[PDB]
Amino acid sequence: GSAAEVMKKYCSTCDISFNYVKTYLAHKQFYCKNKP
Ligand SMILES: [Zn+2]
Repeated sequence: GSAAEVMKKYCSTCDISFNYVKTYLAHKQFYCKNKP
């Protein structure tokens, strides 16, 4: 068994998911609340 576990469509820090990858992109861009 490989310990891959993929999930590039869910911002754990925000606690949300996005079916569309484009959403996750635009999210981490300037939509995410991951302020410095
Ligand atoms: Zn986020």
